[PDB]
Amino acid sequence: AINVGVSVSRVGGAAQIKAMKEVAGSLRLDLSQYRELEAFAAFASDLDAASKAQLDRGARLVELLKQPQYSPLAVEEQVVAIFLGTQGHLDSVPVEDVQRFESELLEHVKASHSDIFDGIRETKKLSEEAEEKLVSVINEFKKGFQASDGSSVV
Amino acid sequence: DGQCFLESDLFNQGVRPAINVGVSVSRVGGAAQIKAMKEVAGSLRLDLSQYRELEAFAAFASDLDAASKAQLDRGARLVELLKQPQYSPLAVEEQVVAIFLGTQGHLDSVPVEDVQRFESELLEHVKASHSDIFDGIRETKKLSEEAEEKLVSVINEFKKGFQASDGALDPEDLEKESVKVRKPAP
Amino acid sequence: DLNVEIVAVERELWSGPATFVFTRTTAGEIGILPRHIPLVAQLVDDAMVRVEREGEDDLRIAVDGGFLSVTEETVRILVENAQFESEIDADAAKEDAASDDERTAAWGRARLRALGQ
Amino acid sequence: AEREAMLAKTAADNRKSAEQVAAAQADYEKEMAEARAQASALRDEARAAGRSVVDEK
Amino acid sequence: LADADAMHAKALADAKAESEKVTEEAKQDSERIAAQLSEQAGSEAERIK
Amino acid sequence: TLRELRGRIRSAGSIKKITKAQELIATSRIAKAQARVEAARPYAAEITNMLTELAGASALDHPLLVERKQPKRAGVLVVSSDRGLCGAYNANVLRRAEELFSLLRDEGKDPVLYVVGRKALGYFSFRQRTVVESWTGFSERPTYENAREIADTLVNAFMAGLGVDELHIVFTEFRSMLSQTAVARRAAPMEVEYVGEYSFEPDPETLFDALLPRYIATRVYAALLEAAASES
Amino acid sequence: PAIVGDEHYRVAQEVIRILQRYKDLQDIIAILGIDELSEEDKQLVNRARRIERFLSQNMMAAEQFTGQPGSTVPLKETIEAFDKLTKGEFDHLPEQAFFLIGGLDDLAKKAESL
Amino acid sequence: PAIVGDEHYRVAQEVIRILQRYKDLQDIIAILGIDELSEEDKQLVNRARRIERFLSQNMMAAEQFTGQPGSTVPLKETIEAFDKLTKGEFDHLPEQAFFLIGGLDDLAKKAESL
Repeated sequence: AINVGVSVSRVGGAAQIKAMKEVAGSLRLDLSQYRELEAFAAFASDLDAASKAQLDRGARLVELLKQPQYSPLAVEEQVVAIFLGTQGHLDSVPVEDVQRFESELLEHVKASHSDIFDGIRETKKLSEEAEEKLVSVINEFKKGFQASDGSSVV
Repeated sequence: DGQCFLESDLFNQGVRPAINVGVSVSRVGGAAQIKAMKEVAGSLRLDLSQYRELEAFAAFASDLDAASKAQLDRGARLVELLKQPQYSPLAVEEQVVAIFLGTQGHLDSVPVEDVQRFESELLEHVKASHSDIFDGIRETKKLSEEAEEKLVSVINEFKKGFQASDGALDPEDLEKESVKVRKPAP
Repeated sequence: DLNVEIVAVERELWSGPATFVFTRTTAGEIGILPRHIPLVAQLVDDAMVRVEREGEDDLRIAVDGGFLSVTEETVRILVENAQFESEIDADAAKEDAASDDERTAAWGRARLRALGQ
Repeated sequence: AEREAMLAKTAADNRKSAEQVAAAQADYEKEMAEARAQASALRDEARAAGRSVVDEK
Repeated sequence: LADADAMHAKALADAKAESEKVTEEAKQDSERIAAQLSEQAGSEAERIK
Repeated sequence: TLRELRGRIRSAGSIKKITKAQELIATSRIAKAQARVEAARPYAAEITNMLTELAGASALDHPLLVERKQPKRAGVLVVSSDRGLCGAYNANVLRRAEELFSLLRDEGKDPVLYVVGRKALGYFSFRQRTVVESWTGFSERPTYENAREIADTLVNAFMAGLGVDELHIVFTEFRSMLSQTAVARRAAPMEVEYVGEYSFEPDPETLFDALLPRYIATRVYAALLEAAASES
Repeated sequence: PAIVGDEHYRVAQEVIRILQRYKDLQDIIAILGIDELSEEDKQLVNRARRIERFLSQNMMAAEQFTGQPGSTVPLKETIEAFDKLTKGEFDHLPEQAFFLIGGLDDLAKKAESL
Repeated sequence: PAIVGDEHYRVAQEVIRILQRYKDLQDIIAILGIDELSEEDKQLVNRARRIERFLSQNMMAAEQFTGQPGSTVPLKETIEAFDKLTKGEFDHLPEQAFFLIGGLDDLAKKAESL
């Protein structure tokens, strides 16, 4: 239950690996703009598209931040979790399927493509080769996924 | 063992005695009543506390369900029935018959404005013509099924004999729509 | 050349240059050319307008009961509802033409006339 | 009568061509999405069976 | 019309191939899940013993 | 005690979010409604030009241009919102409607009342006068297919002379974003205004008699669009 | 969910989510009225007001408070009934039917009494 | 006006007013976009964007990173610069010409660079 709208750290970025600064640097802003927009959810048809996309993003980030107890994620898995939301690859998944999509993808990658995680851990940096490999594997996973309403997500 | 919480902002709005029906309770409850009063009044505190919760909710609703409207109108009958002036005590035989009207629904057809007159005029009617209903309830502590059927027959006889209290602009500022004609006036 | 306006009660539906325009009024069928006499007429309930559009083009329009006005400056058609044959709901109009309500069947037959039939 | 039949036949051949293109891609999608559902079900059955092995052991 | 029916036959053959490819891939995926769960089952037995 | 005040602050801090959202939404919907008014205007300007040019050739003897010999019963349309939160909008309309009923009863007529919108229907069901017909569920976005039904009903009630001897509308004119007012005006019988100085198919009398009901339908439509821009 | 099983945990967390969203909306509903809300929010308030009442029960010791005899509801039937309620399968019932009632066989019998 | 010159007080009240209007408008911009404005207030936002930028300065503390020296504008220059800027005499320059700029003769040197 972290109140991300009022919690703070005076150390900030000096405590984060470069691969996490590269991803999380917009996350607080997105959640602040979503917390302002939250009352417009009743009227999303009439909202301008440039912020309708920020509402659909913010609702997916608030799902992406949920986590079950006694399951701590290693740094190399949480950087790929925050990446899905912040790079907008998650935007096509319905909100109710987001945590299942995150947990299924992280199991998939941990099976077929551990070299993404090894590269992140050993270099502390999300290199463009690891990023181009990851987005290829996210699209390849989406084609193998299904939503709780039965729809495709591609 | 229980509270009779008398609230000033119920007292001011004509609910006298001003018992806040949400907070007020007795924890011995219907073990401390005669049998007739337990049969007739047995849920009445819960029904009124529900009515006040519904009335606070539906205060700004434009429309309601049929059961919600029935409860909101029954509640307003019960609150008018429970009002009482100072130094007007009722015997238990008159209290059983008074609460019987509200719980079995005989007050539903009477307009809310006249519930107090209908109550008072029935209680003195029953005391004049049908005083064996009081002698029954007082001597045996029960509404016997034959006394319930007789009482309902006296209520339906009385209801027919009742009588409800059934109730600059300026012509130069007003504007005219017009059709124009491009020819001069005849 | 002609300057033609099609005006619906909700929208200035079409505006542009034309050479010729054909339509069916309550006094009879008519068609007009740039020097036409000034005129005001009512269309029939099942009416269509065909515009011979400048630069070798055409329009076919279904018209719900409009009025047609002419002056040497401009042609204006004032319409309650209209639909282009390039967007006509063709599957429905064959069933709309069979209805018991006079105007609903007439609007069906107008769309069938915009469909060349 | 045969000239008139060639005009009716060109319309019916064109309509049925368009209907067959739409039905062809739809028929592929129905079978493919049903196989996608059966792939998800087969995966989940192995996931739940592996969970039952954990619970029993 | 002959092209559209040939595309209908081809689409049914490609659906047979695509569904066979997907259900085979799920057979490899389902084994990977079962093996990791058995490794977790064995590690729970080691931990509790 | 502090807990009641912390509760009232939590409550008011939510209301401030919801009302600031609907100020911004209404600030967009007045732009959509003004776009629809300015899109509907070109039709009514051309129908007026055509109606005056037909009236120039016509005898001017249509029922809607001639007063009754002894009027008794006048029809009035009031228009109003289907939602709440409008503030003064419904009150300004209904105060003008009553000011008009006290004009009509001061000439010697009695009003018969037609209503658009669920709010005025709620008012004229608390005060005990009848409503002849009413329509609801479009004051937030009127379409001409509704103005048609309103004009047919009013014109069929005038042309029956149960029946009426006159027609009035009560609505609000949007003048500008910072200023608007309820207005009441007589729609029928119409005044004819002579001013200083064609083929017709099949005749000018026939077209004029078939055009006036369509002019009445476009005038009630233009008033409904002004009412919806003003509500927002 | 490791102790009670996931069926219980899902239903318990869904019921709390609904009652929390309802307690947040009460201050709006008390002033602006239920007619103002989103369709999803108004549907949720009609579920919550039923859930609140279905959490009431005729206890045995409350015989002197209610006159009605007491009832015991099995854990499985409790879970199935709140699973149906959160998914709206009782949204067609009147609001007063759920109050004090006990289990689903009693809920049906009181909805038939109305 | 008694402690600082009447001109300084006028220019400070104008800059506060222009930024207070933009601060009120930011909600409309964020929710509905600049295309939902009229032309009279979109001309105010065109100045307010540039005033909000022109408050920024190449401060001496940044010389550790930027390598350029920090500016120190005379008071009598900054009251002229905001007086000219509030009347709109620089609206034809892009926002990038006003970031980190320092004085007014420097704005002239960055505008001819961009």
